[PDB]
Order: sequence, then structure tokens, then C-alpha cells
Amino acid sequence: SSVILTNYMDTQYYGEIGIGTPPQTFKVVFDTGSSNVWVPSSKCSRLYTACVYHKLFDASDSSSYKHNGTELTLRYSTGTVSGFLSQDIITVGGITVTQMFGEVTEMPALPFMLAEFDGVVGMGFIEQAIGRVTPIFDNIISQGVLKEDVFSFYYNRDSENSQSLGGQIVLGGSDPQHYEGNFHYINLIKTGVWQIQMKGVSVGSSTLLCEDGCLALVDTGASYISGSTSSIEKLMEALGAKKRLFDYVVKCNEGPTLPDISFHLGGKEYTLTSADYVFQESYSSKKLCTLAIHAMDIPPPTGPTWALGATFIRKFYTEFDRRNNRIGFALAR
Ligand SMILES: CCc1nc(N)nc(N)c1-c1ccc2c(c1)N(CCNC(C)=O)C(=O)C(C)(C)S2
Ligand SMILES: *[C@@H]1O[C@H](CO)[C@@H](O)[C@H](O)[C@H]1NC(C)=O
Repeated sequence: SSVILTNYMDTQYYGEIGIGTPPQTFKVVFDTGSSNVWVPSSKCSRLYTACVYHKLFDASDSSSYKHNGTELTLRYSTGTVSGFLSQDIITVGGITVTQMFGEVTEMPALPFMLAEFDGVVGMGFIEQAIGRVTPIFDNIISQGVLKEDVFSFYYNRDSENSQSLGGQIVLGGSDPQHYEGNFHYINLIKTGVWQIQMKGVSVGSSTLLCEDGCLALVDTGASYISGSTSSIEKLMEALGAKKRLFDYVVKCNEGPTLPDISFHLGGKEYTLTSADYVFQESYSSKKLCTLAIHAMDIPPPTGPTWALGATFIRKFYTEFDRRNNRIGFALAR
């Protein structure tokens, strides 16, 4: 099953799922970086403007609902949400699984007032699941309907014409329609986290990063590519970029000439070009352009580490293999 994803500024990719009976529609992201499923709850106080600007799941409207009510909190790098648990059927691209999801009731304006989507569908292992709530892709594998215990992602480039698909997530395989060449898999440095071994990050002619190795989290739930303040500060100095509050910028007219950044993975350089990582809004020297690379200090047990978000996935189609604890990579198409 494949699920079309909408592209919002190269910073937000989400598809559609259906919770309840009758189905109550929800825009959600498929986050390989988390492990729970949550959606804005109808029980959320409208003092959280975020809930006023999003879709709310009501249980008094689903006959296929099963109350639980345990409270949980999902802490993300860029923001936190909170609420209680509930169970009900969920429809994801043709498949139907009964799931335990988070009915969020505390959803902060900043950042969620900037969420084009409503909730999140964790694609990570149950090992990271908060509340030990069985993840969904696990629930789907319990059906033995998928041809392969793998799911892939395809993030497109923010096109300006409503006709191109923002992206696509296939459950059970890897659509050939969007990658050329063949996949190059790397094994997970451990099962329970979609993280792998990275053998250096190079910026042109100088592997002035991740020498002696480092960790790499393949996060479809992250907008950009991140490292640790140390790593980034050093990378960001090698470009002539300036630090702001939440990102870096380089006089726009110098973006087409920034250098390549290659991420050594599994024994194959994955290279990115200025065009790949810079939001080239303008070509002037009197304006500033943002880099699709940020600093994020991911806390253990996963951190410190680099995060390979949508900036990196836009160039390389990703396959997530649950059956072999390995992540595949192919050039985007
Ligand atoms: C998709 C959930 C998610 N998963 C992980 N692993 N990390 C995150 N930082 C987020 C997470 C949380 C909140 C926001 C956010 C991402 N993003 C980035 C969206 N990322 C993608 C891949 O679509 C936003 O833009 C805000 C609305 C500010 S709020
Ligand atoms: C919620 O689900 C968990 C998962 O097994 C279960 O143990 C618990 O009893 C449920 N909560 C309640 C109060 O029903």
C-alpha cells in the first residue's frame, strides 16, 4: 500500500489516515523518528489555539472506539505534546489496523500553530515507544498481508503546481517508479532505532567532520539534516554561513556556489549539492537564504548524533527494512 504525501515547504510531508467508525480524517506525518501515533483530541481545551486550527478526534462519534485513558507525553526535538491513550481502528493506505493512539489534549501553539498537519504516526521500533504502546507498523506486520516487512519513503521537491505528489510512503515494498540504480543498504547499529553508522562527513576536499566515525539517525520526521552544535558550528563555518536563532543563512547570492557535502554511509558517498541544501528564494546579496541543515542536540540514548531528515531524503529514496534491520538507499527519481 502506498500513501500520497503533501509537500509543505520542503519542511513538512504528511499523508492521510482514518481513525474511527465512521472514519474521522487526519493529516499526519510518518515519522521514522518516533514510535507512537497521536492526533489532536476533541477533549483539548480551546485555550490551545493549536487545537482550534486542527482536526480533532471525537470518541463519541466512533462506534469502533475502545477507551483506555492512560496519560502519555511525547517529547520531540522541536516541541512536545501531551494527552491520553485510546484504541480504535485506523486506516492507512488501504490497510486497516486496530491501534492504541494518543488523544492529545495539550498541544502548544509554538510550534504546532505552524503544523500543517494534525498528528504523527511513529514508524520507529517499539523499543522507543512511549508507554510501551505497540507501534503501528508492528500491528500491520501481525497481519501477514505485506509482501515484505519493509516500508519506504519518497520526498519530492516543493513544486509550485498542484499536480505533483509531495511524496509517497509504500508499506510492504519500495516503488521502482521513484528511484534509479539499485539500493545500497546499511545495517542498523542496533535494533530499536532507525540509526546507522556514518563514516565521516566531508565538505568538498576536507573530511573536516565525523572523523573516526559517528552516529546517523535516518529521520523522515525531521525537516533537515542535523548534527551536534560542535559538528554544525564547524560545518557552518566552512560555508560562510551566519547563525541565527533557529537556523543558518548565507547571503543569497553565494548559495549557488556553496560546496558539496558528502555523507559517507555503509561504504558509498552520498553527496549533496548547494541546490540540494539551500532554500534559494533569491539570488541577491541584499537578502538571506536558509540552509536545510540545522543544529539539534539529540539527547541519549539516541544522541549525540546526526539526523538525516527530508533534506537528505529528497535526494535519496529510502527503504526501511524491518526484517533485516537495515536501511536502504537509492538515488531519487
Ligand atoms: C513528525 C514529528 C517529528 N518527529 C521527529 N522525529 N522529530 C521531530 N522534530 C518531529 C516534529 C515535531 C514537531 C514539529 C515538527 C517536527 N516540524 C517539522 C516537520 N517535519 C516533517 C518531516 O514533516 C515542524 O515543522 C513544526 C510544525 C514546527 S512542529
Ligand atoms: C490501556 O492499555 C494497556 C495496554 O495493555 C492496558 O494494560 C491497560 O489496562 C489499559 N488501560 C486501562 C485503564 O484500561
